[PDB]
Order: sequence, then structure tokens, then C-alpha cells
Amino acid sequence: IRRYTDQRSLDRSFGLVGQSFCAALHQELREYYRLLSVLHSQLRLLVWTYDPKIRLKTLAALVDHCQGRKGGELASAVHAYTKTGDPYMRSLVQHILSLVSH
Amino acid sequence: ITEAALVRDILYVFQGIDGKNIKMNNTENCYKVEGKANLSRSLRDTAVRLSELGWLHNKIRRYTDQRSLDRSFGLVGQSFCAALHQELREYYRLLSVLHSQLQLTLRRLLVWTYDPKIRLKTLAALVDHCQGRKGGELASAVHAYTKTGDPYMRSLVQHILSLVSHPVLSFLYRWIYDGELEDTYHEFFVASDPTVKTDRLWHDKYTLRKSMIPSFMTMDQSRKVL
Amino acid sequence: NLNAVRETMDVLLEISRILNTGLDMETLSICVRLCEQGINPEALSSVIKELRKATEALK
Amino acid sequence: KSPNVLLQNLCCRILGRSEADVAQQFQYAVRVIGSNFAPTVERDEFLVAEKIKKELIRQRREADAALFSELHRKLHSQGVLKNKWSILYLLLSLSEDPRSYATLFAQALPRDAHST
Amino acid sequence: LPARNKILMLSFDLRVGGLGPKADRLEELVEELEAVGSVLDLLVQLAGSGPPRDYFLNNKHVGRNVPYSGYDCDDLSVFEMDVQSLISREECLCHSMIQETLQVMEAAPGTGLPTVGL
Amino acid sequence: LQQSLELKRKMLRDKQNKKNSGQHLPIFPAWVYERPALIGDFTALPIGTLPLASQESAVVEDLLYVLVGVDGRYVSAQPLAGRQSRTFLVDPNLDLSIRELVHRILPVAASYSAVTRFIEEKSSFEYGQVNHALAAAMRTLVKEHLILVSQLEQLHRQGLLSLQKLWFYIQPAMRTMDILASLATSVDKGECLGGSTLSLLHDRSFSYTGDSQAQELCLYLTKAASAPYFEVLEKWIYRGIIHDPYSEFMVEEHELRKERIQEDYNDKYWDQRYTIVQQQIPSFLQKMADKILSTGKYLNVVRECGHDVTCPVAKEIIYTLKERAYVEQIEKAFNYASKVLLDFLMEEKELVAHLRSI
Amino acid sequence: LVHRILPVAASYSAVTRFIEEKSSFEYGQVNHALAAAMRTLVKEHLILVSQLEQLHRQGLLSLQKLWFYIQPAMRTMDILASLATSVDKGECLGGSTLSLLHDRSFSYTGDSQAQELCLYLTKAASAPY
Repeated sequence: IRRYTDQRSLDRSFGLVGQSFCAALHQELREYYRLLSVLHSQLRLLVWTYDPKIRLKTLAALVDHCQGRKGGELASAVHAYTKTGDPYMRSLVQHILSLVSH
Repeated sequence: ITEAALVRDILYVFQGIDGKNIKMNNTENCYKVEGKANLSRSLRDTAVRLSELGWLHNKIRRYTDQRSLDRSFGLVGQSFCAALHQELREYYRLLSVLHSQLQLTLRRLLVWTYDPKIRLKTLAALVDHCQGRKGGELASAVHAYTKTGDPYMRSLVQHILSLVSHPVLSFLYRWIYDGELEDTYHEFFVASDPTVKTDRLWHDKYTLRKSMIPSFMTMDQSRKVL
Repeated sequence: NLNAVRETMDVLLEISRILNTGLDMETLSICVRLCEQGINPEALSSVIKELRKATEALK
Repeated sequence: KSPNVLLQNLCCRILGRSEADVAQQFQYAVRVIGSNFAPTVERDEFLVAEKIKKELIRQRREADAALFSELHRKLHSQGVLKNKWSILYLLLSLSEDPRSYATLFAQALPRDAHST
Repeated sequence: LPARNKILMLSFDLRVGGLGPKADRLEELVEELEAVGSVLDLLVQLAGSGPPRDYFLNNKHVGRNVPYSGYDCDDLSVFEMDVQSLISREECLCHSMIQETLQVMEAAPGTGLPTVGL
Repeated sequence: LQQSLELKRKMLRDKQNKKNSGQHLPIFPAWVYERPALIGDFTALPIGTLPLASQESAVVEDLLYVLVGVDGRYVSAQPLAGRQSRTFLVDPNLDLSIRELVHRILPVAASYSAVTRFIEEKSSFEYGQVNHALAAAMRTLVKEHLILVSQLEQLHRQGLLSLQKLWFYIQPAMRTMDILASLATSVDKGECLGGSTLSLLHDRSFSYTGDSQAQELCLYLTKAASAPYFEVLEKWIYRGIIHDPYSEFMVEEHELRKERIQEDYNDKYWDQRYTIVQQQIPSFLQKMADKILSTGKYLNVVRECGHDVTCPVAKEIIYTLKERAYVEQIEKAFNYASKVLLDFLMEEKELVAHLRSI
Repeated sequence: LVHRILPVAASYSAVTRFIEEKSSFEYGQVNHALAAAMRTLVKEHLILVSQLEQLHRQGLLSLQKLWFYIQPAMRTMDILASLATSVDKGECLGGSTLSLLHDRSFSYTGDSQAQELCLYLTKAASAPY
């Protein structure tokens, strides 16, 4: 996810909806850096590392589903990818869908 | 050598006063560092960076150091030098405040500078360009530095030019109201012709001298007051 | 006057926000409707201070 | 007493109009006395004593100037008043002349000797 | 004791702790609050018992003109508090994130699952 | 470095000759440009043979100095010190894990050196008031970066800053510096000054609309840059007289009376003496571009034939995001100028009697 | 820095000698009034240095602060010292040292700090005349 979102910030043929998608992904990346800050200060912690091992999966899945898009097909691969009943993913899509629709 | 010495030395270098870990005072045309500790940027780069504040101090004080013994500079140049006494007074005030708070690196004193070196940057041109200007040729040489694009700088020399334009608002208050002006250093544009006292008075004894007109008066404005 | 009571309701919001009261917009609407009757406010102090207390007693 | 409630007492003393009569002067008062509420210059009672001497020279009375010194001895003898600079500076500011320059005069130091 | 005076007595207490223009807005508010009265008497009993940059502050490079006010250069230390409040929030967060999970890594067993309490 | 001093003098002669109220257009002295000790952009062992938990700390201190342009100890600024770009060489003996992270933190360092050199070199007089203001509002963010690294030094003394913490802390300002350095490179590439880098800012403000971290920055920089332009516009709209000491304005003033005189045998005063420039328009005045010229030209041809009049009202307005206050003011002064010219024309030396007697 | 601050002490010995020698009856009525209002300027310097002494006693003064405080009075003493040298050198007395004051009040107008000094000395010295 860090590779793709930095690659498309050197792209301007990715549209301006792709740039909103990418801005959202930067902000999602920020919280995973928050975790790795906390952990670096302490330098088995499975329980620490179990909760983002679910979270990063769904984000990279969202990135992979929206492979090579711009415009209303990226608002029909980020809004057409909200058809779950999993409330942990429902929370994840808001803070991405909100930026994309703007 | 220790770092706690460096801050009090460079403090003096701001004032131009000799240090102890730096024995230069713009003697080699600039300040260089004597004494090492193998710090290549925290004893060398920072110190040389901050010593040019003192170089600028040497310049701005150097001009005043001669003009205050110069009694033939006008009274508009000796008001320019009186706004240039204030610009040393304020420098001393800043140094006074920082000196008490030093009682140790402070990002090598770069918190307290970088807004310093905007006034010094402007006065480095006012103390290079104005050299041999007295009278109204100086009130156009501070009026060309008030076209600056930075809002800080335009109001900076609108302060200096507010001070400088006080004798010229008293020369203009007595070529009009008294109607006769008299100065032994020509800062005003009346060029009187000696032994004209007869009925060639209405024709002669007034010629618009064109090295003493300020630039807040265009030519026509000076053509009427005559 | 119907335009005026809306503006006075909106100017009333800030001094209940910046004084660190327990009120937001909903409690302001309830309490402004209660005060229009003639009910004493020094008593309403206690019911607001206890509604905010009784939830913390459960935790 | 706390200052904000104290100023309406002040205005009931000066005006003949109650605290439920006027709130406009109290609005001007809360604007001016607050945000100028910390001493921005230095404070010491010795200086304001040497300026009450300077006022009494302007009255051309030197007999009251030599009793004011024994009053200033008394002020040191009791030593129970919190700020002695302020009240003398205020009564000095409100002085009346029974009938000049200040660019050679000094004032209090501007807290440019202050440190954090 | 009037209604608009009780807002003024807290404008003063605004002015003591800095924040001049906030009190300057409050006094623009007090003239329309009384040139509803029973609500503000409820606001003074709840006063402090509830639940808990800008490019026009210390810059002079913006503006069509600026007023010249000389060197001050002692408000650059309270531009560091302008940042210090941010970085002291982002380290208080890391103290309440290491605590809530070391309290679950280390505790008496049987307290992290209530079904083991049966 | 060597190249800029040429360009400055060649540009300086042009605006000095062109405008007759812009005479003796000055320059700052040479030492202001030459020595790099007037900006922030200026024991010792190979750290790789050392233990690991000292390497990171040494690199954190050096890199924190590097960010504000002070060239570090184990990070050297590679010798070019020209264009709006710089490169650095960290030690190779350094452990691979630490060095890789250093590379990830390094874009903001290049993106500082580029910014500060712009702020010195392109604030000179030939670039004009708008480029001066753009540099002066870039400078406040540079000041903020300085403010940051002072407090972070105290954190590193307390055993509280790591390289992972350092990267984390510098992330919000990295984007800001990135925007500033890209803008400076663009201004260099098109040789944009005056209004050609007031259209660039106007496009950039629309460009970011999905991030809103960068959009507010761009809005601030164009608010800063549009203040000197609107002064000249205010003069031109309420009068027919401008000063324009360095060329930034769409209207230019020519001087001809050598061919036609005492009468206009073609109306040269009223047609082409005041002409338009299509390359100094800020591209939000482009919709009004004809109307701007007409608004002041009509004042010239009424104040010359014998008349005196001033502004309807004074409004000092600036750039607003996606929004326009100036359209209304330009229209209201335009109709007013046409009205005063028409009233004067139809009564004083009236056209009606002229046409009757034809 | 001590070298730079020493001329206000030279310009204290200079200022104090005139007030003693030029108040007597061998220099006319105007020199009495002039020297008796030059004394006031010494009095206010004493006022200043008491203020400095208190803060210095509490361990709070420094040489840098002292310099900033004394600079305006350094200008004041310098004006008085130059004037005293000129009054002695031309043997100025009577109305010949009311021409000098008249000239010096005209000379400065650049800050009006020195102008106020000379206007004060003239208003005090012109009373007997």
C-alpha cells in the first residue's frame, strides 16, 4: 500500500479522484506508523500484532480491487466494495469513501 | 573545546566584540574559527553562519561611527544617521534580552535569528547605496527602497522615510509660509543668485536646483512653490 | 420577532460552549423551553449535575 | 476582593448611580483594567518616594517634603501592606497642583532585565 | 445584580489568561444579550463543571501593508509553546497506548474473559 | 549559482527602460547573494564499525541538522549547490537497515535547500512584488521548520527521539516542503514572474482538492501573492493612472505624440496607447480582461478633456477559494466610468448639436 | 566594552567641573542661572544610578543591561561636555554664552532629544537677561 500510494503521487494521469483515494491511503498509513512508534520505544506481543494483521489485509484488498481506476469507476469500486456486514470493514471504508466522493 | 564557551563568544561577536574561541573580527574579510573539537558542523558551520550577523553589525555601526564625526552631511543626512542610532539601540535591546536567557545550545541560537537578517539585509543596501548623498538626492535614495514587494520591508523604510521627511516638512513649511529659506548646506532646491536685489528680483535669484528635489514631489509640484 | 428568537438562540450557544457547561444544543433547547415557563434555574443546576453524575456511577 | 466584582463597588462610589443602573461604564472598566493587569514595568517603592519628592518640589513646599520622609519611615515600620508601589503611584498620578520635561527623566525599568 | 454584568465579570477572567480578542468578541456579544435572561443564571452554576496554525499571529510578511512595531523577538518563545502543546499531546497518546495493552499482556489470568469466570 | 547574476542584470535593464516612473531601479549588494551564511543552508569516526545503538543516535542528530540545511557529519551535501534540487551522500559503512531509513527521510532535505535558495535569489527587484511576496510567504514555513527542529533537539537529548520517531514527526511538514520546492522548480522552468506565477498558484490551488492539507497552503500563498497586484488594480480601476515599477501588470502605457498631435487623426490615445498583455494576467481576471482595460481607459479620456472625479468606494479584496468578489467591483466601476464619460460627452462639447450641424 | 563605556565618566568629570567654577560672580548673572540648571542633569544621573544599584544589589544586573540603560544619558553628558569645552575655550560669559545655546538649540532637530536639552538650558539661562 505504501508503494502504490507513493507511485500514484508521482502520477497526474491518475485523475483527481485517484488523488483523493491516495490522500485517504496516506492518512491510513499514518496510524500504522503510530503503532510502530510505540513499539520502537520499547526496544512476544502477538496481541499487539494480531489487530493490524487483520487491518492491513483489508486495506491492500481495497487497493487491489481498485487497480487502475479513476472517476466514477473508482466510485464504483470503492462504493461497490461496501457490500459487507462486517462492521470492522464498514468502519474502514469511511475515511476513504468520504474523500473519494468529494 | 567545549560548546558552552561558543554561545557566549558568538554573543559578543554579534556586538562585534572579541571572542575567545574565535579570534577573527572580519580581519581576514570575514570570521573564521580557531580551535577544534572535531565538530565539523556544530562548531564550524553554525559559528560561521552566525558570525555574519556580526559582520553586518560591523558595517551598520561603521557608517554611523564616521557620520557622527561628520558635521558636513546636511541635517537630512544627520537625521538619517539619527534613525541609524535607533537601529543600533534596538540591536542592543535584543542582545540584552537574549543574554539573560542564556543562563548551552539553543538550536545554536537560530531560534532568535532568521527574522533578524531582514532589517540588516535592507540596511545593507541603504548603507551601500547611500554613500555621498546629502539633501534631496538622499530622500530619493530612501524612496527607491520603499517600492519593495515584501510587506515587512515596505513599512520598514516607510518608518525610516517617515523620520527622514521631517526636515523636508520644515523646509517646505518655511519656503511657503515664511516664504524665505536659508541654509548653509543646500538641502533644498532654491539656488539663489548673489547681488540680485533690484528689479531683476522678479526674474532672477531663483533657479530650481535639480539635485535636491525629493521624489515625493514631482517636477510640477516644485515648479509651483518657487 | 420569530427571526429574532432564532438569532438569540444562536448567540446563546457560544456562552454555553466556552464556559465549559454541561450543555450542548439539545440541553440548551430543553432548558430554554423550561426557562420560558418561569421555572427557577438554581434548581435545574442539580438535575443537570446529577444526570451527568449518575452515568459515571455505573462505570 | 476579586477585581471583577470590585469595580462595580468603585463605580457605585464615584457615580451616584447603582450597579443595577449602569453597566456601560463597567464594560469600559473591564475592557481597560483587564489585559493590562500584569505589571509591564518594574515596581519598587523607593522610586515612587523619590518622585513624590519631585512633585513636592513642583509645589515649592519643602516642609511637607520632610514630613513625607517620616511617613515613609512609618510605612516601613508597619509592613503589612501588600504593594506599596501601587497606591503611592496612584495617589501621585491623581495629584493636583495648587500652582515639565521628561526626556531626561527616568521611569521604571522596562523588564528588559527580566528572564524566564 | 444584572444579567449582562455577570458575563462581563468572566470577560475579565478571560483577559487574565491571555486571549484578548476572545474577550473582545464577548463584549460585542453582551450589548445584544441585553441592550433568555434566566438561562445565563444557569450558565454561571455550570461554569467549569462540564465535560472536558494561523498565519495572522506573529507573522508580518502578509498584509497589503503592515504596521511597523520594531523588534520584539520574545514571542518566538511562545511560538514554541504553540508547537510544544502539539508534541506533548502526541507523547501523552503513546503513554495511554502502551498502558492499555501492557495491562492485557500482564494481569491475573481469568480476568480477560468473563466466561472463564464460570 | 554563477548563472543567476547574468540573468539579473539583463532583466534589470528592461523594466528600467520600459517604465518612466521606474527609474534607477535598485539592486541589493553582491555579498547578499554570494555568501550562504545568510540562510540556514550552509567524535568524527566511521560509524559502521561502532556498536549499533550509537549509530542511530549519531545519525538522528546529524540528520536533524541536515533538515534545516546545516550539512551534517555523516551526511554530506554533494557538491553542486545549483538548481532547485540538491543531493546528499550518507555514509556507506552505516548498517543497511539504518541507511535505508535515512534514504526515506531525505526528500525533505533536498526540498529545503531548493526552497531557501529560491527565497534569496528570486526576491530580487526584477522578479517584482508578487514573486517577492511569494518568497516571503514561503519563508514563514521555513521559519516553522526551524521552530520544529529546536524542540526536537531537546527531545533527542532526553533519550526520546529515535529515527522512527523522527520520520514520524517530520511527515506532516514533508508534504508542505514538497509543495513549496515543486512550485519553485516550476517558477524557474517557465521563468515566471509577476502574473505568470500568479496564474500558476491559481491552478495549483484548484489541483489539490482531495487532500486539503496542500490546498490550504496554496490558498495562503496566493492570498499573499495577490496583495500587490490588487493595489495596482485598485489604482487602475478607480483612476486611469498606474505606476508599475517592475512589470507585473497586464496594462502597459506607451508614449506617442510624435506622429499625430493637437487632434487624434486615428484616436491613438483611445485605442492602442494603453494596450493589454496576455501573459501577466493572473487567470482569474482573464474573464474580465477586456473590461479591466476599458474601465481605466474611459477614465483617461474623460479626465483629459477636462474633468475631475474619483472612486465610487474603496474596496481592498483578495483571492478567495473558487470564489470571486472582484467581478462585482470591476462591473460597478466600469458602468460608472462609462456613465460619467457619457454625461460629459453629451453635455460638454455636445455630440448632438455636432451631428445636427452635419 | 569597558573602554567603550568610559567616556561617560570622562564626561562626568567634565560636566561637574563647570558647575563649580562657573557659578561665581566673575562670570555674570547668566552663567549663574545656566550652571544652576546644569546641576539638575547631574541630579537625574544620580536618580538613574540608584535604580541600577538596587537591581545590581539583588544580583540581577549585568554589564550588557547596564550598557543599554546608560546610552541615552551618555548622549546627554556628551552634549554637555562639548558645550562646556566651547564655553571655556572662547571664554564665553554673559550674553556670549547665550549665543552658543541659541546656536546649539537650532543645530539639532534630528531626534528632538538634544533639542529639548538645549531649549531647557536656554529657558533657564535667559531669565536674568
